[PDB]
Order: sequence, then structure tokens, then C-alpha cells
Amino acid sequence: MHARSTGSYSLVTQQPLGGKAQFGGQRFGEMEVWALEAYGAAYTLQEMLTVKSDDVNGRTKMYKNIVDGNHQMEPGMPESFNVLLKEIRSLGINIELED
Amino acid sequence: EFDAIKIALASPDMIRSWSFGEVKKPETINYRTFKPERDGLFCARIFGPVKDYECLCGKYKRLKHRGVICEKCGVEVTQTKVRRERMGHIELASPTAHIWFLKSLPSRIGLLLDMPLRDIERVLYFESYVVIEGGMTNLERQQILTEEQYLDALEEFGDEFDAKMGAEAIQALLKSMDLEQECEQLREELNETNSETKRKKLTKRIKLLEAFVQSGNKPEWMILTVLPVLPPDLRPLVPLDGGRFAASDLNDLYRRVINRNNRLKRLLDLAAPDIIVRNEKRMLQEAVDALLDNGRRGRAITGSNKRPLKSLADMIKGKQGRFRQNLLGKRVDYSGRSVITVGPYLRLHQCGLPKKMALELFKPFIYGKLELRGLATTIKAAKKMVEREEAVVWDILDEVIREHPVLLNRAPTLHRLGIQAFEPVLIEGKAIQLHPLVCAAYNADFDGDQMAVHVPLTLEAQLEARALMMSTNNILSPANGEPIIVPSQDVVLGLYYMTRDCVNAKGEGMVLTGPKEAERLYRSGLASLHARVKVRITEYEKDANGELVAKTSLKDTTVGRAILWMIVPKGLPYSIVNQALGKKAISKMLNTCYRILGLKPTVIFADQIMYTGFAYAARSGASVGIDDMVIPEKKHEIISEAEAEVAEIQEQFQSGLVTAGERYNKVIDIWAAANDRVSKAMMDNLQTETVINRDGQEEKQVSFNSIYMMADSGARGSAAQIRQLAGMRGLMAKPDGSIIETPITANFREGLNVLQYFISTHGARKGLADTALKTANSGYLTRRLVDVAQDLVVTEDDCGTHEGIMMTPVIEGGDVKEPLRDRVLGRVTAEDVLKPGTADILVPRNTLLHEQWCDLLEENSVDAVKVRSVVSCDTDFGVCAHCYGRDLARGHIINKGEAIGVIAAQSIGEPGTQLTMSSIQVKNKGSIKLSNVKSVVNSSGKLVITSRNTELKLIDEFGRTKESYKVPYGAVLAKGDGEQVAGGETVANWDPHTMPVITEVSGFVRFTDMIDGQTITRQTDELTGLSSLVVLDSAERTAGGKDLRPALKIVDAQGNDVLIPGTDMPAQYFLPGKAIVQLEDGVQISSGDTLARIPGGLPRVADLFEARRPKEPAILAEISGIVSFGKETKGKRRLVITPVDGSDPYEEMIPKWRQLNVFEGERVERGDVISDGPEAPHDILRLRGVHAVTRYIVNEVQDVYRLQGVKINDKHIEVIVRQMLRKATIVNAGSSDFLEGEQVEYSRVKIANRELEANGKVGATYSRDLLGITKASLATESFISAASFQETTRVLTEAAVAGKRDELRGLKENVIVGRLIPAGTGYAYHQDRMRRR
Amino acid sequence: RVTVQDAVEKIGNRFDLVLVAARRARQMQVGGKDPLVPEENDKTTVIALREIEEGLINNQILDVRERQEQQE
DNA sequence: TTTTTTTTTTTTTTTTTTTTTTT
DNA sequence: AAAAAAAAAAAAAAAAAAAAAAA
Ligand SMILES: [Mg+2]
Ligand SMILES: [Zn+2]
Ligand SMILES: [Zn+2]
Repeated sequence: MHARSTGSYSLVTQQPLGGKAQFGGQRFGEMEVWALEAYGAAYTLQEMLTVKSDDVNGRTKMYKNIVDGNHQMEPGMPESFNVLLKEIRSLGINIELED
Repeated sequence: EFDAIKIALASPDMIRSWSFGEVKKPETINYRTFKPERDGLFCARIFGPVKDYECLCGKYKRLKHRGVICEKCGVEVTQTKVRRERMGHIELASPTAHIWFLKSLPSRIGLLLDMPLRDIERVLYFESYVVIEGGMTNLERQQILTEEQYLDALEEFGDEFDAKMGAEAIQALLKSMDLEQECEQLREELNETNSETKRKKLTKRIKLLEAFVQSGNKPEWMILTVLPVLPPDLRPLVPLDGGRFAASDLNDLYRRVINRNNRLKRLLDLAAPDIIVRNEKRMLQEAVDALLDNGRRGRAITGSNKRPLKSLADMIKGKQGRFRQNLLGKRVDYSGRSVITVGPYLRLHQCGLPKKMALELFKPFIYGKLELRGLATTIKAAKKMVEREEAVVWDILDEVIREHPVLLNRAPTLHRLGIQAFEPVLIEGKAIQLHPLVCAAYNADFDGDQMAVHVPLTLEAQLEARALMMSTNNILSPANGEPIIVPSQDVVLGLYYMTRDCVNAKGEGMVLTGPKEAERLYRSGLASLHARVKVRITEYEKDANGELVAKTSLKDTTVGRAILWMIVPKGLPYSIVNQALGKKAISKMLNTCYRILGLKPTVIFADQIMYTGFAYAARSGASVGIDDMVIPEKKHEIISEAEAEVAEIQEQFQSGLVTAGERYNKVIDIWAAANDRVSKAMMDNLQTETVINRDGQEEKQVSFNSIYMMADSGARGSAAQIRQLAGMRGLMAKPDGSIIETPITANFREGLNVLQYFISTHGARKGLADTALKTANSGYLTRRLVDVAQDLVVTEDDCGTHEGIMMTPVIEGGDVKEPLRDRVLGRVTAEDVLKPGTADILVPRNTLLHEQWCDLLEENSVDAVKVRSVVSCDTDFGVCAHCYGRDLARGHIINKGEAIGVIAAQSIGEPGTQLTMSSIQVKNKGSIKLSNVKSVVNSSGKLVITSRNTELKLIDEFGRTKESYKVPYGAVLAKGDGEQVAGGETVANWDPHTMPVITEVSGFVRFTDMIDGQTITRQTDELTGLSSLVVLDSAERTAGGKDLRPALKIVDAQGNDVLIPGTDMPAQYFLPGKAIVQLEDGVQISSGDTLARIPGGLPRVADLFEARRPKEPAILAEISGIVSFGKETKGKRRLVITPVDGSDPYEEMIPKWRQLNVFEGERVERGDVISDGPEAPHDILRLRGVHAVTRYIVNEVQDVYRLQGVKINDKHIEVIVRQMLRKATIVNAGSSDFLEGEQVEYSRVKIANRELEANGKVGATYSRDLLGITKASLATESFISAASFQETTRVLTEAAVAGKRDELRGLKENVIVGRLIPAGTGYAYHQDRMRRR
Repeated sequence: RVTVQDAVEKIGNRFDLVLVAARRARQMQVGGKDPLVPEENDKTTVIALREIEEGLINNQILDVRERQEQQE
């Protein structure tokens, strides 16, 4: 048994640190992502990917809402999209958005 | 807040618009202070403040002048995180080519300018002067020159001629191009071109021009003039443990590039000699290429050591590539784990969660409800309270977990049930309890299995976990409709024991009351549990319209049966539980409760059945004593008889009377016979065999032996294994697979021997290893399927089509297994079901075929109904809701959004590991029916079939097909079509071997063109000691006689040439090569005279899906007409088809060794198998078309999966097929740009025809092409996905040059970018967001 | 609450049910506006589902009330 | 009978210890 | 010469030649 709520995080991946030897939470591998996609359940997947993996601002905001008594994610594109967008823009590629 | 994504080549003004200012100085830090040198590589005013809400000058401090650009240091006052996104740019001294478009492989710049890569690189890298508007000179625009040639050109015409060397030359070339003129001339040439390769290259060029025209991009941006610079944080400066700052790896590229560009500016301003500045430009171009993707053009530069350094392009490549990053795997928070433990006393929607793990999952929720209640207002006090285990925190935790569903996920999550979600109830200790019934979908076994607990935080996620995933809303699994909450191991044994007829026991012969007094009788011990007795159960049947009609009456039963009846809800009839409930009748009872009284009563009834099964299983105490594995007393006698049999057979073989192979086969056969005898004996001793007094004399009843009780109940262990426990355990096959001659003659109760046990280890270990391999095999198969299925999502309520396949019961060569019930259940009818009675519409057109309509079909016994199918639904990028049918996880028609691709893929996945790695005797009463019938009375008098692909069916007296057998050609048929054939007739008859040349009419044999010694030989067959004529093939017969074909122009009794009945031409039967013409000349033949005596596991599923063609495909008739053997002896025989309806344009070569079922001249419809053998799928689509490749793939794979034990409903295979063949080759120009050689996604051509026919234009015809799932996944309709499949740089380059906008469609691009997975809640959210706009 | 079958037909889709119930629950959690049906220690979300099954809450009703107060 | 075009089948290229660099 | 940091632990592209077909 190995629980996990907000333990020590990783170095470069910045995900929750994995491994029983360092208070690690169960790995949410691809096949579980398919398992959620089969269900209509989307917010839970979107939160397994962003607000509980790497989004520091999202993590803090969600913690505030939970302790404050509000159950609510913050709608908005994960910052990983923004990092990728700036990465592409480093190259001479428009990579703009749309509607 | 982000609709479809767009990618395009960036204009220089766009790049400068992506910056606040320009970098102009390569500098990192002071090395004394932290000085960010002005215009430095980490310049404060270009990127941001080094410290939050500060100015480098330090004037303003930390909030007051927020967002102020310090008038002195010129720096905004914002957070340091603003430094993460503020892009910069370096203006290039000269235009510099972008390597990515230079080396896309194939280069896009290449065909853009249509120049060889060699010359374009020469001009690019400064070793050749391209010609630019050669004009009135011997040189021309496309021409290039080396240094000597350029010098000579200058000498001869160095007045107006222009030629430059370098990247700027390529830029100038790009300025000099008018793609509209190019479009016109190249389309004209494509019209003129005939060489398919020439058309292909020209259409590559025309697609380039089409891209640049339709896309807003302009080719001159291929040559960069302003290099963007990433914000400093994304290229972190990572200061080393010293005054120096270790400037990353990309920053080094910036150092080199910036220094080179500054020196180039210096040389330009000083105007140094052209050689030096040319070398400088070459170095700058090399440096920029290395910055883009080092290691592509030249040798990659390194860091401190020889070890190479990365590049910006590496950020979009490899495992650390930020495309495939949210797919590898994320260590999600609020996770958990534990070993598992059974959880009776739980309901069917409760998961016993430990205390020590539920105070470390809902910790923040506890903080919230604790500080809010005021028990400890300050947060740190709340933390120290929970860590203090104070009694109040248990109460608060109970409150928060009152209703806060958790998600329990097993390790391999093949199914979509493998992430079911439960409510929590807190136990002590540490083990995630788990309701027993829901141990099936998970597949856990409570022998060390470990499940992970996630939680949903946001309120939407809570509502999802309670609505879409709760364990009480998934009684029906996705693949197969029937329940997957099915009583499994002990509950069924308890139910079985609780209801069994015992001939005489306590409480026999009495009439108690309703069930209540039955339970009272049992508990007091007065009446034994098994007691055939009459009671007064009253059943509330739904006989009236939705009304519980109650009827009561004295009915025979058992006391235990009456006791169990209390758990059945109202609606069910009593007889639902009056048998001895096995594992079959119990699932049937549960399913009937579902269909009759909906869902929630089924959950209540599953709880009750599990509880009242466990309790009475315990009170039974069914225990496996050793003495209850009874062995037959006849076993030793039977084995002695078998031993004597093998002794006599072996002795006879030693005498030579029987060969070794026959002796071995006879030995194994008699061992099998003895094994059958012993198995029957032991199954008869175990079963029945319980003789007991009935209060009068003795009588026998089904036994209560614990082993047999288990096996009959179906608790765990069918007849085979108990046979292995008591009877002979069979003949174990040797490691190769050949069956061992001497079987194991000792059950498990008696001992094995070292030899026998050592033999059994072979089969045991082979089974283990094969399972271990099939694990990964099924894994790979699921991955491919979900890769090619994830695209879809049910996005259209109704496509309003009419082309639904026609489903019929499937007949396995006279063994119809699936009636029309299943393979049309739920799926929506396309055309209104018409009763076999004429003009009697059974059900309307677009109606759902739920169970009652299926019952109506059964009562009318319709043998074929047209059902809409997702294999062809008129939708752009999804699939109609009606055209899909029921969801087969909830029952009602699939609601808008629920992804079916990743439902399908997994349903056709998970049940993969279970997958293992002369005359027809009529057996039923019916009448003869024939398909493709062309027959006639034969000389033998019965019949002869003159058609090749004839099939014989047995139409029952209901006017419905039951049996079906492929009739071979030249078969003896006693009766004919339309004659009564009761169960027992043997009308079909034929030679199982040989390919007789039957002559349908009489006439004297004539050797017209069959010259002996040149085409035929009068060989003396010594088998019968008679002379027979043998036709000689091209090699056997003379080359001069090769033209002399062995024709048989038969002449009738009158001597006139026998014309074929219905044709003017003579019946010149061209016999095949090496044929044995038994008859002689002048022999009067008769009807059908025979003249010439011519002689499973996963891999199959993968081949069917991967469209892997057979190695020796069956060859079909590509067009209808009369066949004609064309030119011969050219390695492969040439064959021509002459459409009798039209011309004879089609001909092709086929191998000589591949035998033909058809003769030289025969009228053959298209699809006629020119040769038999394995059948390819792609040619079926080529000829039969869609709705036939479906009924091939679905039939074949569903047969492979119906082979072992599983039931994969056809919707899933159908959607995988639809995704397989969504691309079609263009058949005509129509009126759009679509060239014939082009192949485009079927949706694109469909909408093209739609919009062309809406106007006066003409649509372009097409031919849909099948693609293997690996091939289809390689094919793409969304550039982000293709990036997810590696070759990222190529995908990005192609998309950018094409301006290829991408839909955020399908569930894999959105996960990568990170928006809402647009399937369920995501799909409704996105449609709502679009609606508000 | 245990099953949600009764709420499916009230908001036919089973996903728009999720988002509508989430809307109502968010209204009832921090947006005040107490539930119109009594609670049994139930979380706000289960009360939202319960009222949806009761039929007195639907996306149309929520939009009507939001517009009415937005006019204020 | 000779040349050119097209096919296809063959080949070749793509968490720990050690090594290289720096003081 | 010692210590510290970086990285290592079959598929398909191209082309020669053989065979088909047209002049
Ligand atoms: Mg196990
Ligand atoms: Zn300042
Ligand atoms: Zn449809």
C-alpha cells in the first residue's frame, strides 16, 4: 500500500515523484487513458493529465478551491500547449490558433 | 477556448510581431554582478525582469509600479514568469535558408523550384552561382554554374546577365516564380502526360502549387531573414556552481549564430572583399542550420567534450519531444494502491477503502471541511490535527467521503470496465475491499492482485464518476450485450445447493404457506433444505400493459426454492426459479430481470442473490473430501482391454500386415475409444448413482458429491477436469505436438509415475509459455486497433441513408449457429421490415430493433432484414447515431458523443488473450434450394451441375434456410431444386478428388486437333492394363503441336459437329494439359460424360485487419464475360475476358501452376474465381465493393472469435472496417482538381461530389481502397496525430508548407495538446461552446 | 442516490445530464441558492441529480433563472 | 532484331561504470 | 595525476539488371 495526496514532486518532469521508495502514486499509463476515453468521462481525464500532473498554477488553484470548499477546475488550455506553441514559433512557423 | 489548429510558414513580419524588441548583443551575465548586458541573450527589456515585480535599476519595488516599463532601465514590472513566454528575434544580416524545408526528404524547396538537390545545395552553401533570368544569353533561368562557368558567363555576357551564389540567390529564385502560370502549364502537361511516373511527379508539383495557392503562405519565406529566439526560461540558463552561467545547449547555438551575424554586419558595413563575406555568409548559413536541427546537414557540433549537443528541433523530437509527452505516462496525484480482499457485506456500489489510505487521499478535503467548521481555522492547525489522529478528523473524513466516488483501476486496463468507480466505505486495516460480483470485469483473483485508487477533484469529475462510471451503471459490458455482473464461484454453488430436488428428506410431503413459512421451517431445522413440497408462491407477472398482475396457486417446489423466491423482485414469473439454478439459469434469471424491470431492480437483485448465495453456501458446507472423487471399478478392466488391443495391433504390425503409420493411428484411435469409455463410466458414477429410499422402495437421484455438485452447477470446473480427476487423463502430446501413442492411464486420485508426470510437464510448460507470449500479442493488437479507431466519435444523430447491409442467419456449412436474433439485435433497420407475406410492412424504416421487435421477427421468422450499418453512413467525420444502433453498454440508442472507436478497439481487444494461440447427408426436414444453379440430367441419371460456384441449401417447411453446403462442380445430385428432402436424404454426391471433364450432351468422341505424339499420347496405363489417351501440356507436348490445342469437336450420332446447347460454335472442348482422356475416338458419350481424369489465433485476426494479402491469392474474374486462354507459355499463361455484353478489353497473365476451375471458353460473371485457394480482401473491395468487404472481414474475424468462446458484437468490427477504408482513389477528373492518380480520404471526395452536384458542376468518381490498420494509422487526417507517430519534422514541414489546418477531432490530438477529450462530457462542452458563439 | 437511470430520459444524452447537473451543483455549492428538495446529508451534486430526476431542474430552467437575474 | 521502359530483387545505410576533460 | 560530468548499455531507400513491348 502506498497513498499519495501532494507529496514530493519530480525533478524535470515535474510530475509527482514515482516509486514506492519515495511516496509515489500509481502510474496513469496510456491504457487507462483509453479506458477513460471509452467512457464519456472527460473532465476526470483532463484533470488526470493537467491539474494533477504538471500544472503548477492549476495545482495551486485546485488546492485553493478544495480547501476553500469549491469543487471546480479552471477552464483554459494547459500551459503545455503554450510551451509547445512557443517552441514551434521559435522555428519560422506561424502555428496560429483559430476560432 | 481553442477550435481547430493552423500551421503555416511564418512571415518575417509575423516573427517580429512575436517580440517586444530585438536582441543585438551576445552576452549572458556580468561575471562580476548579475548584469544582464543590454541587448544581451537574456536581455531584461526583451524578455522580462530577472526577479518578480522589479526593475533592474531597482527604482520600483514589488507591487507599487506594477506593469511599468522603468524609464531608466526600460523594463516592465511583472512576474519573472512573464520571462517564460516573451519571444525575441535576431535580424539576419542577409537572407538565410531554412534547412527544414531544404531537407524535408523529399525537399519541399526542391520541387518548389524543381531543381536537383545537388545544385540547390551548391548554390545554397556557396559553391555555385545560379542563373537568375538568363534572358538573351546561352544561359537559362533554371540553369546553374560552377565558379569557372560563372566566370565564363561573366566574360561573355557580363553586362545584363544576373547570377548570384548563396542562400540569397535561392531567395531571389523564390521571388522569381508565378505559381498560377505553373499551375496552368503543369495541368496541361498532366493532360498530355501518359507515363504514370511522369504523371506522378507532375502531380506532386501540382499539389505543391495547389498548396501554395490555397494556403496563404508565400515561398519567399522559405529563406529566413529574421531568426526567432525562444524565451530564456524555456531554454533555461541553469547557472553552474560558480560565477559563470552554464548557457544550456541551445544558447551555445545562439552564441555562435549571434557572433557570426554580428561579424557579417561588420563586414557588410566595412564592405570587405567578396570572398571573405561569402565565406562569412556560408558560415552563418551553417550556423543557422545547426540552430534549427544540428546533425542534419553537416557534422553536429558539440559542447565542452566531443559529445554532440542538441538543437531547438530536438525539442520537437524524441521521448522528450513535447508532442509525445502527455502520452508516455503521468504519475497522477491523489493516487493509491493496495493488495485486494474480498468484500461481502458491501453493496454492489461500495469499495471498502482503508483508513490509513483514506486519510492521505482526501486530506485537502478534510482540511476544507475542518477549517470551515472552525475546529481549526488556520490551515497549519488543520494539518497538525490530521497528523495527530484526533477523533474529530475521523468524523470529518466520514462526512467528506459520504458521497465522493473513487476510481478503482486494475493493472492491465484492456476493457473499458477496468476503470470502474465506486463509492467508499471505510474499514480498518489496509486492504482495498471490493465487491465480489464486480471481480469479473476487473478480472482480479484475490491472490495478490493490486488495484489503484484515484479520486475526481472537480465537481464535474465527481458527477462523471457518479453518472458515467459508477459500478452500478455498468451491468452490461461493451462488447457483448449480456450482463458482466454474473454470479461466479461460491454464490452459484450456494444457489445450486439452496434449490435442488431431493427425492425424500425432512419436511417431505406437506403444504406450508408462502415463502415466509418456508424460511421459518428451514431455520428451525424442522424441514431440510431440499424437500420437494408444495407451497403458495404468488407471481406478479407483467401480463397486462405495464401492470403487476398477481396470480397465486399451490405449486410444487422445494423448500429451499421457496426460500430463495423471496429475493426475486415482483415482476418475474415464479418458474424463473424452480429449476436447480446453475451458472446458466442464474445469469438467465438476472438478464430477464434486467429486461423486464429495468436497471435498479437488477442491482438490488444482484446484491440479494450474492448475499443469499453466500449464506446458504456456507450453511451447506460443501467440502471436497477425497473420497468424493469416485473412480470407476471398470477403469482397470477397460484399460486392460485397451492394452490387449494395442498388443494385438502391435503384433500384427510386426508381422507386416499393417504398416507403421496405420498401426500408430489405430493405436491412438483405440486409446481414444477406451478413454471415452472410462470418461463415460466415471461421469456416470459421479452423476446419478445416489440410490436412496423414497419412504417406499429405493430410487436413484442426481448425486450430491461435492465434485459433481460443483461440475453440474458450473461453479468452477466443467466435466473435462473432473474427468481428469477420476478418469484417465488422456494422451498428452509430445513437445512437437504429435500425440503420444501411450496415454496417461492414471487419474490424479491414484498416483502418477515419474515417466507419466514427466510427460505431462511438456504440455504444461508449453501452455504457460504460449500464454506469456500471447499476452504481448493481444497488447499489440489492441494498440493497433485503438490507433485506427480513436478517430471516430458518434457526432451525427442521423445520416439519413438507405444503404444498410442485409443481415441473415450465418450458416457454417450446414451448422447455422447465430440466428437473426443476435447479429441484428438493437441495430437500426434501414428499410421497413417487410413480412414474408406480400405488402405487409412488419416494422417502419428507421426503427430500433430492441428485444420485442426481435421477438416479432422470430414469430414472423424473417430470414433477411436490411439493417443500417456504420460501414457506410453518410457522415463527414463521424457516424450516425441511428446507424450505429444500441450502445451495448446501456441499451438505448447511442447518445451524441460517446466515442465508439475506443469502445470498439477495446472490445475487439481484451477478449484476445482468451483466444487460443464426398456426400452430404441431409439432417433436417426441408426442400432443395440452389444458388448459382446450372444443371442437367446426367448419363448416370441423377444430375450434373454445369455451374462452378453452385450452393445447396435446405429450406425448412417455414420457408427459411437452415443448412447450406458448397456444391462442388461436376457433382452427382440425385434430386433437383424444388423437391421435398426430409431429414435423412443424401442427394449430394460427387467424387471428393479428381476434376472430371463432364460432357453435358452425347456425341461420338472426336480427336479434332488432338494429334497423337504431338498433343496427346496413347499411353498404356498398367494400373488397369489398358491403353488410355493422355493430353500433353505445352512442355510435354511438341512445340510445333503447342499451337495444336487438344480440342474435342464432338460429333453427334448424325455426324454433325456438336454445337454447345444454346451456341452456334462447335463444342470443341479444349481439355487441359496433362489430362487423361480415357475414352477413345468413335465412342458415343452421354450426358455428363467424364472424359479427362484430371487430378486461427491472433495472427489470423491481425492479418484480416492488417489487410495482409494471401501468399497465393485466389484469382477472380475482374469483369463479366466469356473467358479465353490467351497467349500461353510466356512464363505465365495469358487470359482474356470478353464481356459478351460488350468488348474484350481486359487480359492479364496468371501462373501456370495455379490451376483454373474454368475451361478455355466459358461464360463467367465478374468475381468468378479464376483460381481457388485463400481469398484476398482487397480484390473483393475492388470488384464486390463496400458492403462486401464488410461481410467478409466481419464474418471472418467474428468467426475466429466465435471459434473459442467469446462474443464480439459486429458493430465494433464494422467501425474498425470503416476506419480501415476511409481513403479512395480518384476515378475521374470530374470538375475539381482531383487527378485520377491521386488518392484522397473518402470524406473529401464525398463532399466534393456533394458541392459539385449541388451546382451545375460534375462530381469526380472514386473507388474506395482498403488499408491495413497499420497502414491506415500511418495514413493521417490530422498533423498533430502524425507527429505523435514520430517523423515529427517531416509532418511539421509538410503541414507548414501546405498550410494544413487540422481539426481537433479524435481523442489523441486533444490529449496531446491538452484540451477537453472531445468524446463525452468534452463533446457536449465543445458543442455548447460553439453554440454560444 | 445509487443509480442514475431515471435522470437519463429527463435529459436525454447522459452527458448533457452530467454538465447540467454540474451547473446546478455549482450553483448550490458556493453560489448559495439552496436546493429545492430536502437533503439527507447528501452532497450538493447528488441533490442536483435528485432534483433533475424530480424534473424541477433542467438546463432550460437554469438558463431562464440566470437570464432573469442577469437582467437585474 | 535492337532499343527503351518498367519491374523487382538485392544491397546498404539509418540506473551504473567508463571515458574524456579540466584543474 | 585526481576528480567530476556526459553518455552508452529490422525497415526501407536506392539502384543494378532482367524482361516486356514498341519501332
Ligand atoms: Mg491474479
Ligand atoms: Zn526599472
Ligand atoms: Zn448511419
